[PDB]
Amino acid sequence: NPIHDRTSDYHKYLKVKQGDKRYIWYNPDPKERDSYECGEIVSETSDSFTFKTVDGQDRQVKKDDANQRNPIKFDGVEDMSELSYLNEPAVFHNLRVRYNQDLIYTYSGLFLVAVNPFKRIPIYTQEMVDIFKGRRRNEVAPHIFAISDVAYRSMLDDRQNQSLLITGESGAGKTENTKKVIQYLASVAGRGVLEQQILQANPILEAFGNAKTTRNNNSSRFGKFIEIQFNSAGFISGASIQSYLLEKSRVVFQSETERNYHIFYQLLAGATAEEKKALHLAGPESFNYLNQSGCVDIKGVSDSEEFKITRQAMDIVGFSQEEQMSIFKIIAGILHLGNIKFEKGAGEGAVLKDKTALNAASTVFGVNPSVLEKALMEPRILAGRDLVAQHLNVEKSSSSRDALVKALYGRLFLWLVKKINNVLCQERKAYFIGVLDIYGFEIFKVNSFEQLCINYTNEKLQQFFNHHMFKLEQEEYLKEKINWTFIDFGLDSQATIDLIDGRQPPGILALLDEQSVFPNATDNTLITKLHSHFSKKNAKYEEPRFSKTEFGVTHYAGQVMYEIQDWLEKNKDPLQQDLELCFKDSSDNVVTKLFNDPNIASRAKKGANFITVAAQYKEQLASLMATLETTNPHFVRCIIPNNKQLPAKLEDKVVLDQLRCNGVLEGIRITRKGFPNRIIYADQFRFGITKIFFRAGQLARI
Ligand SMILES: Nc1ncnc2c1ncn2[C@@H]1O[C@H](COP(=O)(O)OP(=O)(O)O)[C@@H](O)[C@H]1O
Ligand code: BEF
Ligand SMILES: [Mg+2]
Repeated sequence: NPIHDRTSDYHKYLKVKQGDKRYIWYNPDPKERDSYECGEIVSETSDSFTFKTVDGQDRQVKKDDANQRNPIKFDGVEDMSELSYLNEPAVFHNLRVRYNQDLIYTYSGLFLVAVNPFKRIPIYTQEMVDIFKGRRRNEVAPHIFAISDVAYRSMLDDRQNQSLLITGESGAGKTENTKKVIQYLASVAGRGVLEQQILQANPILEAFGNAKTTRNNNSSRFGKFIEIQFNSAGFISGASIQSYLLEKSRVVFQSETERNYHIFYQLLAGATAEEKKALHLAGPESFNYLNQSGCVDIKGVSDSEEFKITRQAMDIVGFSQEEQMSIFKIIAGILHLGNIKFEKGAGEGAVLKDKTALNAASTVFGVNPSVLEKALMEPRILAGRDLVAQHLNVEKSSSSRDALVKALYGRLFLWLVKKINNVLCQERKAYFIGVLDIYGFEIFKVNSFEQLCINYTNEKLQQFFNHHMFKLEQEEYLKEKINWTFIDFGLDSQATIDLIDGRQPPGILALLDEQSVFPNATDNTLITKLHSHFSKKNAKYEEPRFSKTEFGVTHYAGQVMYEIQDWLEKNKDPLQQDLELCFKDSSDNVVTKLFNDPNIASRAKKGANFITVAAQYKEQLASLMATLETTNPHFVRCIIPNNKQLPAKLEDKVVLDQLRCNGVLEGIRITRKGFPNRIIYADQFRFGITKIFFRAGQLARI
């Protein structure tokens, strides 16, 4: 048995190795508050300590300001709830002592904390999977597999659906830990053909949905909620996937050093000679949508080998050979569309001198090139009562072409997800475990509409955590008749949530919708309206001193400033009707579905027109939260060690910044209020029915 055998790989890679006066943490330099050393207390007054620094000098500190150091026997503890002192340096210290020993997982009350190693650690083999089967949390070391098993056993024992919510910043480890949860469940609860199809769905969605960014070589540019479905006996019976917030803008623009979606590079590197001539392909350097960032490859990645893996995955899930060729025709067609060069004609209207790129796109898509040309440059628009062809200039022709491209890619992604769900999903499941892998709360140099949607999502998810914690504590105090009072910290989030999504008074999204669905609005009328409603009037909003295009929201994790440019266009997401008509006539069996199937081609109906993008997202998030409220949740907080993608480099400011805003420091302290330590009679106070409660510090003195 590996857990009692001290020679096992389990002991080597997952445990602190087992063999056969007063101190504080202080800053040598007060201008670097996250850099600490150890000092020894040598005397005291009623309100201060005097201690010796590392170089042997005397310094004084107030007793209320002092960060006391825990007894050294606690350095490396598996759950930080055991520590006497929970100040900032003490919590960071325990996480660092563990990281120094390649121990990346640590508990902190309800949280599993996971620090990215940026190297391979051999703790995810089938042999490691087998160790965690049926073990309680306090019976085995911290691990993503441990919380997965606890969720599975709770499903079987309590007959209740479960969820695992995995969060953190870009590059922190959300997607890798999600993959390990699915791996674990497929093993412990699997047979099989179905199980392989669930696992093989992942490379398909990562090829079309992930890309290299400055923060992560395999960054997710969408969110996902994966439901693993089980029969009443506890075996896997199906799965379903929901997708959120795909970054369609990446198809047409990438910042310096980043890439487009992986699939474009996979097709160009991996296609055969026959496929290349049939699709009119060349290298990535010959396509505008791939030749502007200065990066066409990723270190350690072979795009041709990845193309094989993508095609094998498509075969296993069950896409036909004709379906696969049509998918690649759409990817090729998008590249050709990006090479169309609009130029100024005799007047202000655009012309197309060379027809090569237009004809190549038209051939692969199966559309009429003369019809497509007129739809791009001379679309018929309703002006008053007249339907009239309007000759667009170079800027507007190019923007319309970009709109076509983004619509083709977004609709293709939806179709891929729907086809996967057709294979995997069941009408009759008994129970489920859901895993959420979505963008974390983050602040960038520019935050726009998509980032507001992300940070709004995380505001609701943090409220959900705080309300859960409140209910657990309330249950235990009222089950012991201990008549002590405390507040639900979930209530503290409601002001920010209402500022964003409220109806009356109207919030930010409601005002955006009002400006979008009637005429005469601009980005200036929009920002002006937001300030009119909220500046010096809502305590969670700020109008800037100088900027005319930005506004501030006070979130749980701090203030974020957002910009307004293009929000009206983003909320409507327009595409010319003559372009819709052109592609509705396609001879291709997949393209025809992207334009003729209303479940893919259109958002939902609202009034005499359609719902906006913001209203669609509010509804999508509300549906997700309703599902989560029916489950028993589990929480994983992923932490990135530095901003250089390097191992063995745990940077004090990078990590402490995350701990101050990811809820770890605030949460572990909240459970010290009142009476944290409880123990049955057999094993400063208020008497209960079966246990002895005790305020902070009392049990440690005993
Ligand atoms: N537990 C881990 N072991 C080894 N490498 C990891 C681990 N977790 C994260 N990675 C490394 O970090 C990268 C980014 O992780 P990822 O899960 O894609 O981040 P997120 O989904 O939070 O943006 C991975 O591609 C991998 O190189
Ligand atoms: F880049 Be990760 F997927 F947030
Ligand atoms: Mg990810």
